[PDB]
Amino acid sequence: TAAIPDEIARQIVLPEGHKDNVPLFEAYRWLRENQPLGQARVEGYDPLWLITKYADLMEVERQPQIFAAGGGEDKGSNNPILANQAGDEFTRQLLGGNLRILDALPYLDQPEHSVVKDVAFDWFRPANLKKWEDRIRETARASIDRLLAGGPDLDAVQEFAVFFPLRVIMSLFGVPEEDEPRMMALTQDFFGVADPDAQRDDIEALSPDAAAQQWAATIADFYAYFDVLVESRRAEPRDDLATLIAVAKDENGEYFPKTFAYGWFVAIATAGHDTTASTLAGCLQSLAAHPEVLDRVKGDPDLIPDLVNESLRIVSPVKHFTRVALQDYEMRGQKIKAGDRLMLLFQSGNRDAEVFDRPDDFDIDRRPNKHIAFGYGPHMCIGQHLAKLELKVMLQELLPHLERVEVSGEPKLIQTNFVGGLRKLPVHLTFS
Ligand code: HEM
Ligand SMILES: Cc1ccccc1Cl
Repeated sequence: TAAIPDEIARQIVLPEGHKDNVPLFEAYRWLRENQPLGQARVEGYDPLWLITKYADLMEVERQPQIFAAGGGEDKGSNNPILANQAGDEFTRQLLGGNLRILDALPYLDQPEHSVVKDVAFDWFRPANLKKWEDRIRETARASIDRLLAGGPDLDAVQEFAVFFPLRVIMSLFGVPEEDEPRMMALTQDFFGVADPDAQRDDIEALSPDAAAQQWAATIADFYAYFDVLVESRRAEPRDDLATLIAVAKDENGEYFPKTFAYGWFVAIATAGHDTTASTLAGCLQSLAAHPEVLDRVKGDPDLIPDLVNESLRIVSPVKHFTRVALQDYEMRGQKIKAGDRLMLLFQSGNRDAEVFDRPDDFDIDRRPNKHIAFGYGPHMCIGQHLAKLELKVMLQELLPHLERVEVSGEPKLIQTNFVGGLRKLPVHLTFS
């Protein structure tokens, strides 16, 4: 019944707690082994049930009528992305009493979530993505040509891994190549709200609500950009994902409000590339630690999907979403009360020893690989099949050209409790 001990709680709740994976994952592990379902009571944050166990992540996510993302009928009464209390108070001042700062899927509950998700559900299905595979492969090959041309010493993140997923999504989305640097800069602002090296110049960086001010400022910039794109595609439809979303109409034949398109566009323009980049960079880091794995996958390219799945499990770049209990609920001998918030720790679920043998080992021979890196339930990642296709295609084209990866300098992670992973991975590559 006791609260989680303060230093374990802070390690997971505070963005600074995620600056180094070793103490973070040790805190995950301490909870899974000693307090698998406890409440973190960190100063400046609401109390949070920390959902650390794989089974409990599934139990919560499969019950959206009990555990809401946005607050149920009181729309925007829960922030699905953990802000501090001061930040949620900033947002309630900005919006007028609620936290629904985007109309994007994470903020929605059923049935609204189901209606909006159905706009793009079919586009994202694996069979409907096959038509993009050749364009993806041409983009991978061009990115690899530049890697070979630039020589063996580089930052595998900022000088390689970031560009391929961004070009893929912007090409499919319909954003011109000259706008990629702007989308990359706003993505860094968006996922860097609490990172000391990613602060915007137009917000008070040291204010208690700084991250929330940066989140809002970045969204306003994305809205200004996407307003032009929505109007453009409504006026002149094209065969791109921007058009599918911009022209979408509800069951009465009326356009969805423009903010619904902007929500899709923010998600596609940020998570649509950043997570794939993180997973690719994490894969390279693991191939440096496990050179026998690189040798094996060059020997059998049919192992590439297994390598992708184990990179997703280990990297798990999307760290959490929050839920709120709409009624009292008992789980794992604990009494969650109506109104209590939950933090879904996907990275911890992915290390649960009840599910994965030697969960901290990089083992591509987990078959099936039961990872929960894409979450679960009706909110399960819509982009999962595009991410797995892009990572497969890039590795099929890249690994033949790599004999060895060496990490030659200190890796750096984005300091976030939300969408993280590497921002820097200095390497020495040996080309074949
Ligand atoms: C390695 C790549 C990725 C990982 C690990 C990842 C992971 C996740 C996770 C854990 C969630 C939350 C699921 C939940 O609430 O249960 C999520 C949601 C989502 N992701 Fe992905 N993601 C990846 C790539 C992508 C891509 C490529 C796109 C789009 C092109 C995308 C779009 C979304 C959207 C729109 C949501 C919100 C879904 C909803 O709330 O219904 N993701 N992702
Ligand atoms: C903002 C965001 C982050 C991760 C996955 C999806 C979305 Cl929409």
